Amino acid sequence: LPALKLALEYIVPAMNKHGICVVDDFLGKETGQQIGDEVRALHDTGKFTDGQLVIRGDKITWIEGKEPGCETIGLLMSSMDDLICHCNGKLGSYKINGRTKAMVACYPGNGTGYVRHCDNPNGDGRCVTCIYYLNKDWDAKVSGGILRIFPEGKAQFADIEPKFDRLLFFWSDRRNPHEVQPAYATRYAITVWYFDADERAAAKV
Amino acid sequence: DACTLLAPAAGDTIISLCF
Ligand SMILES: O=C(O)CNC(=O)C(=O)O
Ligand SMILES: [Mn+2]
Repeated sequence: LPALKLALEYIVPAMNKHGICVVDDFLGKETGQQIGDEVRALHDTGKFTDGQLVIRGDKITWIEGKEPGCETIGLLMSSMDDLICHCNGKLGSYKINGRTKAMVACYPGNGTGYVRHCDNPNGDGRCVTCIYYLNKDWDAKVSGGILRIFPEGKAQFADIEPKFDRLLFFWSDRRNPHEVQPAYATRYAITVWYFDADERAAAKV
Repeated sequence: DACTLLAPAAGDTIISLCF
């Protein structure tokens, strides 16, 4: 899959038309596994704390990608960034000029999850959500942990399985209310949000 | 509107991007 062509050819039309975009097998088996190993490596540290709101049953940690031993995570973020900036101007009307750090989040199992919410209800500047799923051979039927999105204007449901090496894009605003149904198995994911310049200016005001 | 105000903390810093 040509990196920069995938954007204009799939992610851009998919996101504009339907509002959600999924890219399976983004990097490959060995890459994804190196990411997972680095993540669980971080998981043994014990530096994970409870997730925060602007209910949610995950423990997370922020990664900038510049940390030693997180080289592969940084590689991922560099890819996502290259894609975004390459898209810039084409995604809806957005002009993306920033992003958050990476949120490495873990659901312990035990049925905890994230109640129905919206990532940017108040217009804080976040216009796109990216989530990288690295959970290998995840059996949703028994493991739950499904991401259910309720698209605005569409009658159908959007059910995302946290499959390993899966990349997820969607509008962060009120167009995509989502929830993480109870997870009965360890559920790891890496997130990052992308900021629109103008809306970002509005939030300061 | 099926939204809720229970948004994930956007975090602490923002990273410059593209320009
Ligand atoms: O990890 C997922 O599938 C969904 N997570 C969230 O909606 C969040 O962290 O705010
Ligand atoms: Mn969310």
